[PDB]
Amino acid sequence: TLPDPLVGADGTRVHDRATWQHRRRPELLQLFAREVYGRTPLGRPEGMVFKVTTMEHAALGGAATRKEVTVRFGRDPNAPSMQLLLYVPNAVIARAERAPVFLGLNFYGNHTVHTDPAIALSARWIPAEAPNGANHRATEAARGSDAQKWPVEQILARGYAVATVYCGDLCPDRPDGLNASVASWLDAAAGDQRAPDAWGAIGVWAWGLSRALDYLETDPLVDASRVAVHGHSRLGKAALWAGAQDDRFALVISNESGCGGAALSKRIHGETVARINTVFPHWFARNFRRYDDHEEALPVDQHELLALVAPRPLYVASAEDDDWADPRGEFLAVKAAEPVFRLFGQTGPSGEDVPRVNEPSGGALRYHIRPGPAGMTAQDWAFYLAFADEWLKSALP
Ligand SMILES: [Mg+2]
Ligand SMILES: [Mg+2]
Repeated sequence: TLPDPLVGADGTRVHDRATWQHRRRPELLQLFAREVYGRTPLGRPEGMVFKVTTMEHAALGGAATRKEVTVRFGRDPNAPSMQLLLYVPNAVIARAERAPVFLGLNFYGNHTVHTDPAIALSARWIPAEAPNGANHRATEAARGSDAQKWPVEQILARGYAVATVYCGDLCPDRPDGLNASVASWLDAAAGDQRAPDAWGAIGVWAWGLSRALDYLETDPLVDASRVAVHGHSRLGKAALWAGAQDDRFALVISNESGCGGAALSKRIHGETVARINTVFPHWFARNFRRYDDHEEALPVDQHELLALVAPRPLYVASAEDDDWADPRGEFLAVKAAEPVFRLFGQTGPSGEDVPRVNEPSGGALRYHIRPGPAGMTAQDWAFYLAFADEWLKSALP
């Protein structure tokens, strides 16, 4: 049984956009922070420094300008940093125009999103499952290893820049990774035990996405008011939490984000709260473990995280065979979030059951399910590019 997003914590009905934006949204953001992801301890830190390390105006055979940027989270050269890779379509900037952007984290390093041999190899810890890794270190053989999730050339040909950062720059995806992370520097309390409401990897990954947006605001080649933040699976959990917390993001795409992302936790289908916390104890707050095999006690569910994107366009998508993510749970979260989008005059999927494969449904709140297993395919990206065409042609007032 789901909590109503349009009934406030004190029982009062939310009938208007101002009550939603200025009372209900903060209420919900604090519940997710305390009980699920942990508290984001600060937004933009003082002293952000942006250093363009490489700049090639004829990348991808002339189709793109490629930028690599060190985004340091403080002015001292000893503060932590992340490495941002950016491809911008030369066709747009040759017209004296700023390109809209797709921004998303990657799983195995910037050098894996494209075979482009001029990308810096990540100098960070790489997980064991990464293709062609030599003892947790990037290798030349890993180049383009994950390019099937990154149709860079097609995205650029449709008029969008592509920005990415390796999630492991922010928090290595391993159970001890928070100790080697922004979190270890940022909320570096004198103590050692992680506090019960301290953020984990998803919170730290999300914060990195907002810091990448800070960089895009300074880059004259891109329009930072037209940024679609996207992610696949665990990095899609991060894209949703980033897009919910930071309403600068123009559009939000959740590709098969599953448990603790778009899927309802109270459905108890596929991956559950207990299973995700037991396998990935660093992803959520320790407080989220209160709900292991007790999802009935959750004071929110993930439809309210989706509602936190409203009125900005939100795309939630599933893969038919990806039962672990609970595709029907992701769809029903979209349906339970729709009344908030409707409050703002937007439309969600028509229907009470999962649509047929490869038949997207909904207006600014959109869903599709595609055939096959978990992944981020050319078919997913085709639907996202049409979505962005419709809801990200926003360079006019
Ligand atoms: Mg800009
Ligand atoms: Mg589930």
